[PDB]
Amino acid sequence: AQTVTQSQPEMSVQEAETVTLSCTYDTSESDYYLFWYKQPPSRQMILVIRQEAYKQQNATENRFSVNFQKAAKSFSLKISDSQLGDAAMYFCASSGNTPLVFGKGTRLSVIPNIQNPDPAVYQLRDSKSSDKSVCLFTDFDSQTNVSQSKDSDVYITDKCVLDMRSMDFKSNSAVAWSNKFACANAFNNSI
Amino acid sequence: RLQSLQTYV
Amino acid sequence: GSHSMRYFFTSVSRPGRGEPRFIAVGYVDDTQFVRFDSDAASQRMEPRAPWIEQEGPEYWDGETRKVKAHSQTHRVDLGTLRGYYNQSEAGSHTVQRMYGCDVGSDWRFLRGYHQYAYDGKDYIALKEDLRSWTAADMAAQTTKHKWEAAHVAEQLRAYLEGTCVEWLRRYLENGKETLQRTDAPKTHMTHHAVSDHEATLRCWALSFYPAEITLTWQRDGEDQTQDTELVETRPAGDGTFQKWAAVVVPSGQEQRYTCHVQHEGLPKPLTLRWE
Amino acid sequence: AGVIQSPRHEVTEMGQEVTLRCKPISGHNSLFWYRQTMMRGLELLIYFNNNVPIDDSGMPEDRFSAKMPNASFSTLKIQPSEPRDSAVYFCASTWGRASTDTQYFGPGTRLTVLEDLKNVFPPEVAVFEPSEAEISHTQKATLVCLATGFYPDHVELSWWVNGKEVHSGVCTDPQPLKEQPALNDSRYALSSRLRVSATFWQNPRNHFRCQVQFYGLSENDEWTQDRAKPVTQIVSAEAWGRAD
Amino acid sequence: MIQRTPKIQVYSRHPAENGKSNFLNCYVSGFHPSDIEVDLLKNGERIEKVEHSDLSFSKDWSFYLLYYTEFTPTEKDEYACRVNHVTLSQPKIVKWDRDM
Repeated sequence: AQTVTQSQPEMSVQEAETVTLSCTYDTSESDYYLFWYKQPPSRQMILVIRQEAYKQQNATENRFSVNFQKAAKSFSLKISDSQLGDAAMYFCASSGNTPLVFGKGTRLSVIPNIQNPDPAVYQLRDSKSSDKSVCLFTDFDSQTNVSQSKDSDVYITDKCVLDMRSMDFKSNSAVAWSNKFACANAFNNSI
Repeated sequence: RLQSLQTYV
Repeated sequence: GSHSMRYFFTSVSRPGRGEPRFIAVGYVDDTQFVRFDSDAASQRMEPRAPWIEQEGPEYWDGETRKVKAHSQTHRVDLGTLRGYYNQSEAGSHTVQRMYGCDVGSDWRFLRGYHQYAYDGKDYIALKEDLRSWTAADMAAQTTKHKWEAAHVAEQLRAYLEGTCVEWLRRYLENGKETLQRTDAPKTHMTHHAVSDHEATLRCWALSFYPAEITLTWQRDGEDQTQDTELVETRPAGDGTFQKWAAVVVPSGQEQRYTCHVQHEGLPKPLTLRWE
Repeated sequence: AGVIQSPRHEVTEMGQEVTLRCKPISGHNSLFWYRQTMMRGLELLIYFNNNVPIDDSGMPEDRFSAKMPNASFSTLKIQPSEPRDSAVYFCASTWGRASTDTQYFGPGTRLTVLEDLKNVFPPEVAVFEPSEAEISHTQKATLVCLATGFYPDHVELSWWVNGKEVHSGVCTDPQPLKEQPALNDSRYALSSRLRVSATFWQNPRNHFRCQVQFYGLSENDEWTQDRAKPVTQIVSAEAWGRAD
Repeated sequence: MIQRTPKIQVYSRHPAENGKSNFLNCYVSGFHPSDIEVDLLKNGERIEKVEHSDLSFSKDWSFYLLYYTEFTPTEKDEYACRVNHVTLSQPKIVKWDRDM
């Protein structure tokens, strides 16, 4: 009698571009509230937008606007000039017989726009021991796909975008390591 | 059909 | 005709004898059509009219979910209000709530209402404009500020002007034969000698619907309230109503007196005499 | 000054008792319990207004219970725990004047119920100093921290420069990976990078610590394996700045 | 606290016909609080299978209830309604009168 639908479970937006997260809901009431919640990997839930269904006006919060179509039972979330911090799970919710009912959620991934691709592999060594060592694949652009270790004794992580906020610089990086392996051919298959 | 909203005094 | 849907909530604390009893009743015009009783076995919103029985199982699921939750909010309210008034936990106290919507004969929104009472007297109520509050005493001012922060009036207004009227229209169609009828009153006059010299003329009105009727007594074509008894309109128990008027007259003067009946089911107002 | 949840992660063996706990924002008269899985999503379990349960239709059929003894705290109790109960259990509070009041959520409590504790392992931690080839080419310096061989996936990795926790320039893997991917009970590994400018890392007085909070057994849990009891603990690795 | 005495009306659903089956109604109204006990009497005995309607109230917030049961009136059978409420010194009994 009161359901929320988020059909696309995964969405991707290019950094600084705008993205629309769809939501439809089912209710037989005229007094209800609609909400958008954001869940970073922190797991802390925080309110993005609130729409009172009696208020006709599309509620806006800075970059975050909502396309409230009461007739069509649609409540899509528009995120303009997306940023890395927008990467999270977004949950559509509605008031009703249950105070809050959540949708399934959509995971927005924000693709960092690498300004100056500069792919390289470096060798770092342990600061206690000097035997153990890791390999760092960094500074590649965002369309690069890193590949898992088909070598069994080797481990290769996925790509991870870090932000040096006070240098206005952003970089991707993956990490590899092994027991007792060279770094130049450690990402041999990632191409 | 009842109103769904809960109000507390 | 003009119509209305109304809901009535009553919660009665009973310290030491269990949880408070909660009764919820639903009305279209003078016809009760739903019911919930917290002491009853079913623990469900039950139908009390046949035309509501053609609502599906999901309707009854949702009405049951709402009324079960509403029973508990009012259980809380009893405790909240008890504190507002510095009252001991020994006494039985009462919470009452009533809301609904009136529609004109064009079936579009006419008037909305939402009233709260604590211990039989006014507590807080919505004003006719459905935008502000009337707090009765100073304790109710606490609730007024609470409900103005939560923007409660704007939410009730949304229900009354929307869900309330639109489901009232659906009920008026679902039970057109029951809810849209007018039953003209079955009227007769009785004469009961009680004295050597004095008599009672009783003027009956039976099996009418709706409950709005007017019975007045006339002597020599002039209105008279002196020496008249009127009983309040009562239900027959089958969806119709009854009311009667009586006057005490001296014997041999009976046919000076005429009874008059006004009801929307009658094309002309009836006049009755003793014959 | 927010919704307090006690504790962050919790690891229990099946059959034991679990008592999640939550404190609402002071002044709030309503409190909600949710649980989050990725199978079913976010589901309401029970909520209270003025310590009275308003609805518990969302509570499991048989081993779950909830009390709100006073306005200051509420407990959710599973008895006995089962692996199907593994989820993040969120608490939220509202002012309690209307069911449309906005809900203020807590950080959650991630509960993991294992079939037995014999495979619980603390993490090993190492910091790897930046490549000087990176320093020469980019004028930036990427440290790396490896959290290795832990189970279950109950680690909290933070970086600590000169005593203050750092988020800027940090990147931690969203998922761990299996050290032996053929195994279901395989232990996990997690990496993290911290990128500073070359001059900052070239300062011999800058101190870099990688801290990994692991949530494992209490000392009330029993243990009879040929290794150190994998209790809840912190494992750190560190490194100083290098001029050359 | 406001306290309101009930008004009692005992009557039949249809005009009384000796030997014909009918319904005996007792309508208590305008009372407060809602705690009320209502029985229907057949010659001083509590008729036991008596149903009632659901508690509602009017604009002055006072409550009202309808108690009804199946009965077949005769000429010398005496029916009545016994009401007990906190506002009464003792249970009020109102005799049924087919003229009323």
